[PDB]
Amino acid sequence: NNYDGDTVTFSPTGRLFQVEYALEAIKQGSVTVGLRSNTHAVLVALKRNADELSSYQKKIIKCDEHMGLSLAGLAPDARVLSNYLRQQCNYSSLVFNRKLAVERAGHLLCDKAQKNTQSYGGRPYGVGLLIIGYDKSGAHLLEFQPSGNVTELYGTAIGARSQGAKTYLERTLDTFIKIDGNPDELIKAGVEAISQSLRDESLTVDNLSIAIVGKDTPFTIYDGEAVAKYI
Amino acid sequence: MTDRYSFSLTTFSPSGKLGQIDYALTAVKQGVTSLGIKATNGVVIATEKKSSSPLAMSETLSKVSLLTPDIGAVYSGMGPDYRVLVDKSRKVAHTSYKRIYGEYPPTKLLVSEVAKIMQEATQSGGVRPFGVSLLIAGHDEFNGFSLYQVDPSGSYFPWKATAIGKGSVAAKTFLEKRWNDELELEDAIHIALLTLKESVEGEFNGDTIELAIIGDENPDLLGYTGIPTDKGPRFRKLTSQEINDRLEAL
Amino acid sequence: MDIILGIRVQDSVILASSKAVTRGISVLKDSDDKTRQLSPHTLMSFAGEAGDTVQFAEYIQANIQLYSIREDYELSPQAVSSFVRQELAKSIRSRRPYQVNVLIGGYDKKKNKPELYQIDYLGTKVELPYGAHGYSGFYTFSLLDHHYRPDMTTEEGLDLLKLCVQELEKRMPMDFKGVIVKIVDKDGIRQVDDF
Amino acid sequence: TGYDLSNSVFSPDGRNFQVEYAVKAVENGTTSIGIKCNDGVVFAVEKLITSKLLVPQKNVKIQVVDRHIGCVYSGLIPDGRHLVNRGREEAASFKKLYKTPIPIPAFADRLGQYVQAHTLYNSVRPFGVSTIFGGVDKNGAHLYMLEPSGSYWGYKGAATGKGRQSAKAELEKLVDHHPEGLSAREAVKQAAKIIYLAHEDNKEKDFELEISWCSLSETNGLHKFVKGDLLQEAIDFAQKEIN
Amino acid sequence: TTTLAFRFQGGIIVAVDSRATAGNWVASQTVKKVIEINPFLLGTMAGGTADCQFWETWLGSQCRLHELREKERISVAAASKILSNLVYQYKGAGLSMGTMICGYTRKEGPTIYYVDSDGTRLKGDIFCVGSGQTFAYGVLDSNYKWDLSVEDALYLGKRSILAAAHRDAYSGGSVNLYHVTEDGWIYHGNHDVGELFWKVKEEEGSFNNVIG
Amino acid sequence: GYDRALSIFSPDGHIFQVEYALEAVKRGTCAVGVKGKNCVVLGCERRSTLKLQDTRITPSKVSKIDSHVVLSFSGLNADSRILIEKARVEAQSHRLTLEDPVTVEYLTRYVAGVQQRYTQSGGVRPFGVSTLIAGFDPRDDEPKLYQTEPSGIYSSWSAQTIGRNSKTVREFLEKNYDRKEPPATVEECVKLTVRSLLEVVQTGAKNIEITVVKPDSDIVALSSEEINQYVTQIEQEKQE
Amino acid sequence: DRGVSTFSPEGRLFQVEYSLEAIKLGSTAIGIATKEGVVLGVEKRATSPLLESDSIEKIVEIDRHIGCAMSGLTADARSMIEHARTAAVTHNLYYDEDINVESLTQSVCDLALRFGELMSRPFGVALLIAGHDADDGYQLFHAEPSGTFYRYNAKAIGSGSEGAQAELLNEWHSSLTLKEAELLVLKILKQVMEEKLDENNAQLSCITKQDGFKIYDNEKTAELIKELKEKEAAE
Amino acid sequence: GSRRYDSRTTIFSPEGRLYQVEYALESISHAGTAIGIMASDGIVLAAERKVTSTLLEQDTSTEKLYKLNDKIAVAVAGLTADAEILINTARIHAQNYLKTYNEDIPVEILVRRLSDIKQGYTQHGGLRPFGVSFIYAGYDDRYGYQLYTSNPSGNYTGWKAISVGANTSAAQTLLQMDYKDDMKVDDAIELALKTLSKTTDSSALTYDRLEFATIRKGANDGEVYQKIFKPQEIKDILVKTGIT
Ligand SMILES: *[C@@](C)(CO)[C@](*)(O)[C@H](Cc1ccccc1)NC(=O)[C@H](Cc1ccc(OC)cc1)NC(=O)[C@H](C)NC(=O)CN1CCOCC1
Repeated sequence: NNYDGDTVTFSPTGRLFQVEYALEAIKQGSVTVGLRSNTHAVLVALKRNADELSSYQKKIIKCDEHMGLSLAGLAPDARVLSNYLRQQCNYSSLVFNRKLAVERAGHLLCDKAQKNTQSYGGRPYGVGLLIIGYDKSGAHLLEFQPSGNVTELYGTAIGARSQGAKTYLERTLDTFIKIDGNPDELIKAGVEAISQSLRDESLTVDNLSIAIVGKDTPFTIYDGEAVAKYI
Repeated sequence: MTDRYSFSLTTFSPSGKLGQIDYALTAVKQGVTSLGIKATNGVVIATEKKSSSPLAMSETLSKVSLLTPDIGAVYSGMGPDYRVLVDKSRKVAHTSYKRIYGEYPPTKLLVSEVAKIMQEATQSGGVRPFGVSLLIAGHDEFNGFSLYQVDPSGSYFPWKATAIGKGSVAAKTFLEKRWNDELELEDAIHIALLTLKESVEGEFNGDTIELAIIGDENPDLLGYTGIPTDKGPRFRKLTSQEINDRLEAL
Repeated sequence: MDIILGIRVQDSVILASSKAVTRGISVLKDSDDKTRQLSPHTLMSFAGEAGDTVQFAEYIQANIQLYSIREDYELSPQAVSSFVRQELAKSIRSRRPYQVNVLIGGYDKKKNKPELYQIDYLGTKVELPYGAHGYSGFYTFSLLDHHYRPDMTTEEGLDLLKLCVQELEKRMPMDFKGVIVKIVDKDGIRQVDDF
Repeated sequence: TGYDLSNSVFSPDGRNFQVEYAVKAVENGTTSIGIKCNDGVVFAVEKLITSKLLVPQKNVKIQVVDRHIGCVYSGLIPDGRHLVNRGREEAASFKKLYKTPIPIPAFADRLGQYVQAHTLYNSVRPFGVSTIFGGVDKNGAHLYMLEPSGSYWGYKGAATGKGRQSAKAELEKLVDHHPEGLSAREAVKQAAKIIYLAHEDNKEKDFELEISWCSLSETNGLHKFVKGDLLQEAIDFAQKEIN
Repeated sequence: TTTLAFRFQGGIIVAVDSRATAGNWVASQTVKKVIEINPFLLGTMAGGTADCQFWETWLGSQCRLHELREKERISVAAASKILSNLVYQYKGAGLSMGTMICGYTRKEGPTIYYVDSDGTRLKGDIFCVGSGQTFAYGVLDSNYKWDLSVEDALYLGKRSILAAAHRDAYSGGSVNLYHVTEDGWIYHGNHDVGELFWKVKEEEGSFNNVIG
Repeated sequence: GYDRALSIFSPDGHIFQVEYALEAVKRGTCAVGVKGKNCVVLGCERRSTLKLQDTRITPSKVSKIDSHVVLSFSGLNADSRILIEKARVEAQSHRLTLEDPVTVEYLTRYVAGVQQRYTQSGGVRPFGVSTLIAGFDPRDDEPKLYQTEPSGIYSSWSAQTIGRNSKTVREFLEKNYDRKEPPATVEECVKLTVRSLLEVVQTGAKNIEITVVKPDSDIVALSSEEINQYVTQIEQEKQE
Repeated sequence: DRGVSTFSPEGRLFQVEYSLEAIKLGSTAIGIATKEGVVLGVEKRATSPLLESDSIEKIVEIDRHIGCAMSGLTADARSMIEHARTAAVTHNLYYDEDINVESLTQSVCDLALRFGELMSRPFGVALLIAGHDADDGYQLFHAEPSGTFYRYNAKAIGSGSEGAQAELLNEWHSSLTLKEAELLVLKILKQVMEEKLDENNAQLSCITKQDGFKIYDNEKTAELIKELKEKEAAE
Repeated sequence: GSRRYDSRTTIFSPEGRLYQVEYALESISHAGTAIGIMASDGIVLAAERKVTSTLLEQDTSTEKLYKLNDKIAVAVAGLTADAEILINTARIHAQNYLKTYNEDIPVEILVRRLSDIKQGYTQHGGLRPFGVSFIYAGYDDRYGYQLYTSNPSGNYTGWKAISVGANTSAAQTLLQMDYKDDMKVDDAIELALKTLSKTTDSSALTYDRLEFATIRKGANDGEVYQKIFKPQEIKDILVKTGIT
């Protein structure tokens, strides 16, 4: 109310309203889902268009050969944060000949987002990210929030109506976690997960976006006719 | 972080007033009375030593300060503001004059430099004006004895005699009746003590009054001998005993 | 670069400047004009380090032209020479100084007098009846000491100048491919085409 | 009024309301504690299991500074991480210049001054965390608790978060019942009990227990996480006491 | 290197050799020393290969930006001055370049500018640049007339490079010919000195110093 | 440094500081530009609440940017000096690097760019000035007249006016200027310019300035008597 | 007042949303993409009849293979075009090739959010970027001051956009010829424009692989206007 | 942050006026009146000191009239402290010009630069403008005798006779009434003093409440002399014209 003019101001109950308004931008964003087994990690994203004449806003970005994310909210802010991840993954390779641990990737994003919430002039990032990766400790899935809070999960979902997929994955937990050495089945589980967040619209060929990374699979994105298999 | 106040805190109001300068002058009005009187062979500056507590040692707090060997300053208003101004005034006398010309600045020019510093606090980003009015008394070879008043705006005016602060209005009237262009330094000191007694309420002695003069050179206060041209400081702070001597023949 | 001369007579300043541009064992050009018009009644010739010469001349030219447009007024030759000297006086204590020597020939319209200024790359300015830069002076100064008179006409000045060029063509080691001559007077700047 | 809209502004009381508002964010957070023992310190924190989908043991909240200091905090988690990152920089530069690892009181003032600095200007926000930290140095064991204002003291036992009053009451009993001292292995078990008791103030979601410890004899003066058999032993001890 | 370009009745001829050296080591015999900036502008390269190649390609990018911004092809004078002002900024740093900016525009007509790495910029009708410039000058000057035909001017340019290629140890390879007209530049082929010398010797009757 | 974003969007999509700068222009004295078949004429109003002026030394309303281009303006006088100075410096800089004087379009584009920069830079306010820039491109005889404004937009005009009561004189020019047949001579062009100012000015005494620019750096300012003859001639034809 | 980079309670940046209102006030610009080329057309909208309309430059070349149309505060576009041209030419210098139309658009869109307390406010202009490259063929992009760009088969921006976009929705198909697209832009521009459409107050342009980006003459557009009127009367 | 306390000194009103400039002019209208009058053989500067006290040292005082160089002087109306900042800049600028061109600075050039500095404070920087209006009186060999005025906006104009500070409206009407072009210095001296005497807010115009200066070619042959009048000289000139 009087305490939402900038990020540097606490409310009387100890809330940061600018950070909460940034969180709101994610809720308006199109749904995206993340889930993993012990061998693979999968992103599934519902893309959104302006109208029937327009393209479908790309939701998934590759960060390295072993890491990448999906976005929900302000896309330019995802571009800034993904670019930062690309550099941090790259620094780790050039300097240490070491693939950046997905956990460190989360810690780095947390600290970058935090600095924008404590200084005058700046603003919080207006996007939520789901980072998947395969590193020296197996498959991983992270959930980034622009408050700075990063969280490691077996599965999750962010965006509009993400609660449907998040409930489904919470039920399916014991099934999909043991889909080891089978990419197409882990994707099927993710495609079924995101289907719980659909209203009036269904998954078409230029609407669905799927990404996968795993033990013997580089981070690769599937669009267009390559996702027709899963509809 | 960093000073984000890069904009003026003193600005013109619709009526044309500079609010902060006016309010600074109001702070000066609240301040304790100080005065200055110019004689033919000297200048006297005087003020009341308002003690904050009887446990406080008022000797450790100097309201009258030496700026150069021939220039002295006194004030009315906010003490801390005055203290830093004296530090800056002493330094500028060296950096922008003595280190260039090998001699101390004349009174008018040192006054000019202090005025500049106070003017900048009126226009620069993220600062308030100084809450003091200064009275600067001094001597130099080509201008003789002089007495100046410097206000929070940065304006300065030369005076034959004047007073600033609490009871300045009454004190100025008193000085108008007594001042003539034939006053000797001792006559000016006498009038200064008379004028100050009107504004002072409690004790009136050498321990509650601070008083300095700009007069003859003091070879005994120089600290060394051998250079004929160097003859000693014209600024001298009257001792607590020296004041009481003059308070008997008052 | 190499040869630049200047002679101030009764009513004009005459500048002569060599036409050769040599680099190594090749004369690359024999029609080079080593001068810039700074203002309608002010001309500057220049000699020195390759690149520096033209870069400096044009930089001064731009500044004087800028002044002229700003004030709708022509700076006096004395004022222009002082500006040029100061630029060189700055330059000599830079990281890379301009190695350029100049002569400034001008007609002061307020005084109705011709004026010649000699300024070296250090920023050493002198007003002279006749001036030269480089090795040329070693021949021309003594020659002009003898033959020059302060009340000469422009025609007499040109004949006096022919005498200098002839002496240089006789005793100088290098072929400087003749000179371009220009006259600065009350009517401005004009070039002598047959010299 | 409007005295609470800007950081570093004194109210007519002489208070910085923005700092007091940051304290509210801390009170909202999960419970964390510290227990000073014979030859070291023990830290423990409550991790609310929001969902089944959270990977157990894989959202670590206790952080190490240098090799001998442990930090835990309640409130805005990112703010805590920023403070530890600074703590690590401060500890590194101390070791760089002076060779010896940073003493705990020295380290406490480094964080204290940094947090205090964020109450001096309106262009920054105060920290939304109370940090409990400590370790073992040349002078033995030290436990500290730092607050948004920059205020810190040494502690026998410390607690912050939503269950701070429950935890404080439990801590005060240990101090009274053990005047000679508590052993490191005992403190680990007690820490588990107190987190389980302090969980009553946050009992909608069930939680995951996390413990760490520095001890001159048990961990050789270095910070280590309590895992496996020692953790399950501490969990069982706590489970037995609530029933 | 030996590069030349001269102005005449029918426009501009530009001719260059194709050798690159590193001391006495012949590094290449097939180097391109003419860079085509646009359909109406050419740049010749002599001196440091990287210096020339890098900054003249860069010059081409600046000329493109000019015509995008000004909706008009850049003048030869302005194009040459971009390059000369650039190298003047690096004066003393050790760049090594002897270049010629040749081209046609409506306002200028056929124009040639000499630009080198110590900041010299000269407009002129004839220039020869490179270690073999003097050898090219000798033949070019002694056969040059303004009224040369396009056929004769092309040959003279070719023959002048051949002269230098032969005598100068650091020139050779092949001759690249260009002709610049009001309609733009026209490429007139790569001519290997290996065959061209003997062909010229036989047909022309020159090069009697050589064992036939 | 002072960083404040002074020019910002409002809810309706307006930049008020830019729009309030246009109000300053509307307060300024009227300026008019009319281009003929072989010339451009810049006319300027001078307010007559100032008697005891010294017209020798008082800044003229029309400024030479180079020998071939001129700039007149409406709005804040102090602001215009900054634009004129920058334009004059760019004029010399262009001659130095391109070896050719600026085109009137280029010089206008530069001045307009400067004005635009001051609408999305922190710590500055927009220029309270609109300009009329007139002249002839090097080696060209086609007249050029351009207009700029605080927002940074610029465009070419057959004839245009800016300043106070400019809407009245624009109305006059819109019916009195034929695109198919522009003022064929200098006299015709000056007269149409003076006529248009007389709709707004007051007395045709020391209130009107006229500057005529012709091809190849041929710029001259008319004196009082010369202008007064146009004023005298127009009034006698009017009484009909 | 309030921060320039402040979020609204709905999770949108105030300044970005306000700049979008400025763009709605701008003159109409329309782009249509075909397999034979991309057509760009704009409404000139002269504020007065004395203003020489050919000096109104709302269609602009970025490179030989990329063209651009604008709408809104058009003065704000100058530095965006300058950047785009430099980005295009610089990439050609670094890689000896034409830069992809999408990469160009992304580079321009990177400027967009570089405002705050960098420039003082967002751009008040939207751009239609049309071009061709070997990889993705003929493309049309809509670049906004939010930093977001969408690829479009057809798109209208400006005051008559929502009416024109609804018209483009019906008319566009994947087999349009270039000539069909030209007429379609003229048709839809004539509908949404205030004043009557002619060669002086509307401008056409196209980009083809063969001939690159070309702004049409007033004579060429006039004939397409005459061809359009005749075809609408013919049924 | 600090945005809360920013007055925004360099913005437009909805009417297109600069608030701070308008308020600075309002401030200046309460300062002591200063008058400049340009004659054919010299210039007169006359200014009224702000309500004087009898104990003020009058001879060693400078408040209104300042010397910029040997050929140019200024009369001040507004904040003195602000004026001295600008005067020192103007003094330095004159010496820079002399150092560069070896010629004394033309009056307008000096006036333009000082006015450009004022302009800057109204467009950028977020600082308050200088609350000062100058009357410049000077000579150069291009335009001869010149009078200019500049104000907080940074706008300057040339004059034959002009007043700044208090009661300018009444003062300007009186000057406009009695001024004529063939006027001499001694006539201008009388006009200046007569105008102040009628527009003054004081009871009677006396020597101790005035500063006076002339710039004549009344030296010896083709050179200009600045005369800043001493107290006794003002007393005499006031008697000579019959005001006291
Ligand atoms: C003839 C053959 C004489 O060299 C030409 O000038 C020729 C010009 C040329 C231009 C473009 C493309 C090919 C050829 N120049 C060279 O071939 C040149 C000679 C040269 C060597 C060193 C120089 O620095 C003083 C200047 C000129 N050869 C090279 O540049 C060779 C290929 N590379 C190097 O010598 C590498 N050096 C360059 C300078 O920095 C250190 C490494």
